Amino acid sequence: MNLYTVIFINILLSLTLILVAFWLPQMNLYSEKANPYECGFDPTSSARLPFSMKFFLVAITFLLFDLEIALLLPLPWAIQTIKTSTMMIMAFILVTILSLGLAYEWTQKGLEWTE
Amino acid sequence: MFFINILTLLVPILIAMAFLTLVERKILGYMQLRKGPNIVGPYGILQPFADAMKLFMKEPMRPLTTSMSLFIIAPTLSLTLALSLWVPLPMPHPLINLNLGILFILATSSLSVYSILWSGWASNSKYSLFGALRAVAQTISYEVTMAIILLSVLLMNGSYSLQTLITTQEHMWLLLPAWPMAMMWFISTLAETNRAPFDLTEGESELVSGFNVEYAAGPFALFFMAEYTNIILMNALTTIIFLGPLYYINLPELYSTNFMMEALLLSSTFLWIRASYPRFRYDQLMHLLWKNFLPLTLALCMWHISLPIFTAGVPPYM
Amino acid sequence: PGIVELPTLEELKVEEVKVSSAVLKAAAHHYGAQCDKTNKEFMLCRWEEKDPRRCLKEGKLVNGCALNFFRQIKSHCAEPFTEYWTCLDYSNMQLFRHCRQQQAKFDQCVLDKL
Amino acid sequence: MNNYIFVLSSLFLVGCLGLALKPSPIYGGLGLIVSGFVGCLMVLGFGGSFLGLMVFLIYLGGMLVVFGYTTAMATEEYPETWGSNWLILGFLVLGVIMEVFLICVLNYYDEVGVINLDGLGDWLMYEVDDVGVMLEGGIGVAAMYSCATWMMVVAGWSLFAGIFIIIEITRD
Amino acid sequence: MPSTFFNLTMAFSLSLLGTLMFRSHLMSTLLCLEGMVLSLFIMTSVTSLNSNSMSSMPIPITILVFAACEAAVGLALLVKVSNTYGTDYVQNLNLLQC
Amino acid sequence: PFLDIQKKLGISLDRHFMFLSAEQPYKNAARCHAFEKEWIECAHGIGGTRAKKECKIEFDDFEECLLRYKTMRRMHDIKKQREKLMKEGKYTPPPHHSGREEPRP
Amino acid sequence: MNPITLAIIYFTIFLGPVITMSSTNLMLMWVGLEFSLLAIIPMLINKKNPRSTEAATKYFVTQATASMIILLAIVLNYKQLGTWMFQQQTNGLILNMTLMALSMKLGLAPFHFWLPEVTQGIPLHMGLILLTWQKIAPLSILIQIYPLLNSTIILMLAITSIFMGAWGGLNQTQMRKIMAYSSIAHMGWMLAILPYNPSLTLLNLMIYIILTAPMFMALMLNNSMTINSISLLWNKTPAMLTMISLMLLSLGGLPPLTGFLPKWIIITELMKNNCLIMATLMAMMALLNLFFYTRLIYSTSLTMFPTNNNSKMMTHQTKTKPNLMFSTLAIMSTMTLPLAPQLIT
Amino acid sequence: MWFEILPGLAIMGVCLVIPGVSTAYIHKFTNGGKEKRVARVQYQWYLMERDRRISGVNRYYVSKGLENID
Amino acid sequence: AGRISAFLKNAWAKEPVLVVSFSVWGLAIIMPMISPYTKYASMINKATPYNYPVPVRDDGNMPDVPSHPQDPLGPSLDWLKNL
Amino acid sequence: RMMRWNQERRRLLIEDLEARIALMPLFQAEKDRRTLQILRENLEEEAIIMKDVPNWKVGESVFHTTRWVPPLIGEMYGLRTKEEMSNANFGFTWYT
Ligand SMILES: CCCCCCCCCCCCCCCCCC(=O)OC[C@H](COP(=O)([O-])OCC[N+](C)(C)C)OC(=O)CCCCCCCCCCCCCCCCC
Ligand SMILES: CCCCCCCCCCCCCCCCCC(=O)OC[C@H](COP(=O)(O)OCCN)OC(=O)CCCCCCCCCCCCCCCCC
Repeated sequence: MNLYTVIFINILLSLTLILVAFWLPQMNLYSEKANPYECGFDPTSSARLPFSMKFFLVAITFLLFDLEIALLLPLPWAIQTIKTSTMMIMAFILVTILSLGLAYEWTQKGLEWTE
Repeated sequence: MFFINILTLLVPILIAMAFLTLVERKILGYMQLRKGPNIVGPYGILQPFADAMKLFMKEPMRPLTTSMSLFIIAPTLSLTLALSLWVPLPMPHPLINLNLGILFILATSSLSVYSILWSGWASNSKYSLFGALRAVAQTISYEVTMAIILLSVLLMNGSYSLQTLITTQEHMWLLLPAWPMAMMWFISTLAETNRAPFDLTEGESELVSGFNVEYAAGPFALFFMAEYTNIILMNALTTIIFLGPLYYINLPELYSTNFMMEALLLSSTFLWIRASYPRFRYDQLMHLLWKNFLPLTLALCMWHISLPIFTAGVPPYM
Repeated sequence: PGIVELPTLEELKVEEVKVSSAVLKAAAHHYGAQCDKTNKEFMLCRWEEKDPRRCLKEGKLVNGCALNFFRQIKSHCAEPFTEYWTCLDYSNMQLFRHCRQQQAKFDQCVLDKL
Repeated sequence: MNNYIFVLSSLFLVGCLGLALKPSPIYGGLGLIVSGFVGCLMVLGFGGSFLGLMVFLIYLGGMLVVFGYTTAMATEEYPETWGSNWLILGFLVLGVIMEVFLICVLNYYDEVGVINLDGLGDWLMYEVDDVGVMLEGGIGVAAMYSCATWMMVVAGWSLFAGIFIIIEITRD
Repeated sequence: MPSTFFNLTMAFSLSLLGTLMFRSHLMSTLLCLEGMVLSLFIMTSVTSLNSNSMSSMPIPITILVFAACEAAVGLALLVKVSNTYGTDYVQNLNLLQC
Repeated sequence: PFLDIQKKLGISLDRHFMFLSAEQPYKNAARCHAFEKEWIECAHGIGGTRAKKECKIEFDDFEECLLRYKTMRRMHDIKKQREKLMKEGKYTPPPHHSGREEPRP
Repeated sequence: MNPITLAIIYFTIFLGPVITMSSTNLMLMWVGLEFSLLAIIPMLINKKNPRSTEAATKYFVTQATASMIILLAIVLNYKQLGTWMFQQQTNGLILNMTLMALSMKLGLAPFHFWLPEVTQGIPLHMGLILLTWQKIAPLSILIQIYPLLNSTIILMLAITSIFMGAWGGLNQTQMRKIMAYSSIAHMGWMLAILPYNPSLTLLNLMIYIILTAPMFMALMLNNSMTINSISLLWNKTPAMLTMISLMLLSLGGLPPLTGFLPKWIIITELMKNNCLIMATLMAMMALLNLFFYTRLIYSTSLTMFPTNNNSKMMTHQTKTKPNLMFSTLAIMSTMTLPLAPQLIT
Repeated sequence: MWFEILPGLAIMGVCLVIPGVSTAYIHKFTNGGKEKRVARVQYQWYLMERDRRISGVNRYYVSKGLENID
Repeated sequence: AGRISAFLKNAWAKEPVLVVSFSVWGLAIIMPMISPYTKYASMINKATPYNYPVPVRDDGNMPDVPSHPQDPLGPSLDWLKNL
Repeated sequence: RMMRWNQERRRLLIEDLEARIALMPLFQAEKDRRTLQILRENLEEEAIIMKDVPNWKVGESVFHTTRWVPPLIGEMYGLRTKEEMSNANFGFTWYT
């Protein structure tokens, strides 16, 4: 209840700040005021156009690695087990497999950016 | 009384953020052979209030191409997540005592990244799009490396709570057993907080202003407050995790004082680093965090899996 | 199906120990050493007969043994135990490691007496 | 404080409704982030925090990569939100109305079936160990390291083979 | 719990309906798949927490792992589709009828 | 399973967590452990058809424990009758159900 | 593909159905299905053409949707019964969703619309790997829950599978599409005999696999993707026309080929269970299947289509392509009818 | 000189020592001279609820010693 | 070999991060197999009493289990106390 | 230093768990006595409320077996106040 209360207090504080920031100062807006910024000239094309991504393979690898992190995260409770040999072997296997995948991608130039 | 506790946490953190802006100006000036603000107020101490009042009495921008809903939503989201990340820290007693404190920290940090991304996409500008994509790459690299670092450190600690970290560092800092991952955690906090050399989203020289290049006045103030509150936050988290302040049951004021001194030292180190170094290129940041930090982090994670097993120093559950 | 048979409030009436958790944790080890047989009988009956209604006599015996234990402590070792459970009650976890001088004095009292 | 879980479930249903209605993938990822946060809150209310925080972190990373991808290649000049089309907004409000109508129908006609408003907030936590240590939800996921090593190895091989698979697909 | 489980089942039904009713965006289809995944995770997690099945608590994490591998492969295929056509349009992915 | 490699080799890759009454971490019994144990003990060795025909009592008890449909119906009937009696005013709650009572440890 | 990734991908392709068949847990059967799908996608898209990209995309989204429905059925069963197996009293809705999702994974009508399109645009060896190996694990899952399934929905799926397979094979000229509609019809037969006797499902599956493998090998000899391409086979490999004709007639179910045996024993078991109308309709649509097989035989073997001038140079060159395992499978799929009591159990 | 930074540093130091010290004092004041009880497990929560029932004032922090035992 | 040592020195000079990572990986692999405290971790985790010790019914036939906790019989933790 | 301090922490945790074990029989006896009392007063209230409802057995079990079934939170707090029900449901989770 207390955490929910303080989250709501933060929400109310930030909403109050942005509300007073939008309703306190004098408004004077026209077309050139609200045109988008392109260092003084008109934009040649819209910014909603496709914008090429040179680290897409690294992003997919980040998805897989983040799930490897999710697998590795119950370790502070796993170290309390009776059969610590099995836990230690399984954790070693998991981290070694993750490292081998990273090494294979590094060898196959997947970490390098395209073009 | 709990609302009074909320006030006496939130308001001093905001004043410390504003005087962090002032102290950044002063420290950067004195490292740049100049003085920094000493006119506005006695020793410049009214300069942050002047800046805040000017920004909140300047009109905001509502561009025609801009998605208004996400443009409004992003800065208030950023400030709320900054204060939410501040809420569970123990000094030595947290306002909100959690079991999975660092998991809460990680989730709230990633949501702050989303605030940056939605600001950059909503402000329909090419420099904002550049800032958003650079934020994506940056958070990919530091997210994976920082997650493994924190996993190894808490494997040494034994639980996800932070009073447990105080009890762990009752006798000795974790800097001595875990100083390489302390260095990697410090660099990860720099990249998380978007401080130089890893800022790359408010790119002053490469871009114009990056993700907040279309933001003006009030929402820009909200973004700046969120960022500098995150600076004090991540340095406070670093000194709680690694440089354990002296904790005594009879008096917690010594812990609060030692925590304050170490957090101030780490924040001043952040300003010192911004003065000292030139900015990374954002592909070099990813190459660094994926080719140097990550293999060593995996090796040290395996080492900290092995270490309590062969030393019989498995930490307690509670 | 058939109706459930559970005892009445008169059968469930007992002299409860109106004793706080810090007090119980202060007296924990000596309560586990002195009143061990009755407590183990109650746990044996509970883990053999899964029905809690088959062990009310053993539960009342456990409460009686705890009451006798605390009455003996109050009779002989009141003040060191009082300051011991107070110093335990100060801590949020009631950690034993924070109060060791009071523990030592209470242990000395319950060693020279009783 | 009784209908809190039901309010969360309704918000999750609304977020999944928006995701089904398919706006521009930026707004789709936003709705999926909100749905993931709501599901994290639901798991938090029902029990252990670890599963909710885990799915929250996983979906934060996933929708980050999705946001990068939809700015890369799955974008258009005028991105489509829920309010840009009259048909999509009409389907949204019609789905909300249909949800309200269906929960009212299950409240009245079906009595105690799947939804009971009088019984709401009474059957959230069935049985809990009142006294007990080692009860939190992360301990089972930790027991995957010991009790289900087959589960551990199939998950690890899935990630390893997935690395090889994505390299070969994007090899070009 | 039963009202919550019914709402989660309806959320899965809506996400499956979105997956089965295509629009122009394959990325939106993949997002509907991920919504189905999220509904499955929440159902499994609340079932395990309600029944206190700590032995079955690794199952939702396994679901997340394999579903994230699915999403990763879907993103790679979307990369190939965009390299072929310039967009992720399922109307462009149609030339296998003959 | 379609192939019985686990039974031939004697290993248990997944056979030890197939139900609620299986192996549990730190001996934390799941809900309806006794009911599921009774159902499996009844159904073992007689086949699926005879298990469905003859262990219907054990299966129904296990299902009622797991889903608590009849418990919900009974509690709803009790509360509906109580609120009807409150509406016609010929019933008052006792103090211990209305918030003020004598607590016991 | 370097041998490291070849070993990883092929081992995971092998491991998927093996885990599915050996798994007691429904979740482990599901992750075996995930293994099979994820591992087989890169070899589908391995040629990196637009058709291969479209085929991989369609296959991915179809199998992902069907696997999500499977996971829904598994989670709903776990909610209802607390276990990880459809034991005896799981809900009929759950079982029907399981059947429907597994039929979409298998590729039988009316969920069959992707299978000729996915089979087109991929290389012949990947079509073989798909149409033989990818159906074993879903069939194993269906076989494990055979007494629980709904005979009405299964028979409807089977009869529409055989009808649509017969009509599609009648229309198509592309060899991969012809083999895909053949797969749809034979999967219809297997599903039809599934609730009554899964031993006959396994028998028909094995007969279909040992008939489909050498037909795909003979296509792989010259990369003949078309009726005309297989029609000029007399100039390229004249020694294979008889075995092509015999294998196509065995696929048609003509006695005394051993491919008549699965249809014969499935019809016999259906007659034992009194589904004469379904058996007769399935047999007539099998006659239609035999018609498009016979048209294929007319094109490739009994007549002689005109050849090209460069086929002289192809006859100048020598080949070592037909492997040792081709003739064994061709003979065992052609001349094994007298061993029918041994082939059945 | 370099000591002109010290006013802003001192303001930051006071604003950083206020939250922790105030939180500790508020916990002590609201729990009656004792630290706020941490219930990280169901056993500790059950102890807190038992103390709340035992106290008779619906406050767990009102501890009862040997004065309740004859 | 001399060339192996030269390659190792070149790797240590130019790419020391990978050398440190591989060395730490090897040390984490081989260290639990040679340490004498490795069994002690499993024994400590076994000795940690998360669950209640359910008493057994004494039929007079097992003499090894203690009748009282303060008895010489049973698994004492003197090794942990002196560890 | 971390090895030595973690071993000391393990000994302290074992001491705390032994204190819990020593206190557990009294807590179990009090808990089942309180649960039986709550079930008894709920049964008496059910007898008072539904005495006029036809074909209703007061205290009828929903299980064919006659062994003990531990009551749910909804069973033992259904007829009490909503604040007490919310305390029983979300009390430990929402106490931070
Ligand atoms: C919080 C605690 C304090 C933390 C430190 C705070 C103070 C210092 C701050 C300095 C300013 C940092 C500003 C940003 C700098 C960014 C650049 C950067 O750091 O790049 C990283 C650089 C990168 O170097 P690089 O990029 O120049 O190297 C070139 C690499 N290639 C060619 C591949 C591109 O260094 C590292 O990555 C090292 C990380 C730390 C390693 C620590 C290892 C310690 C020893 C381990 C054990 C060894 C023995 C093993 C056992 C043997 C047994 C026989
Ligand atoms: C501008 C819009 C912004 C939208 C996003 C808002 C983000 C908020 C800040 C980030 C939140 C990240 C996710 C946090 C989830 C909860 C984390 C957690 O671990 O909570 C558990 C904790 C107690 O659990 P535990 O630690 O186990 O303790 C038990 C014994 N003490 O505590 C609990 O169990 C309490 C459970 C509730 C905690 C979350 C409360 C959220 C309140 C709603 C916020 C949004 C409101 C809607 C929008 C308003 C209008 C904009």
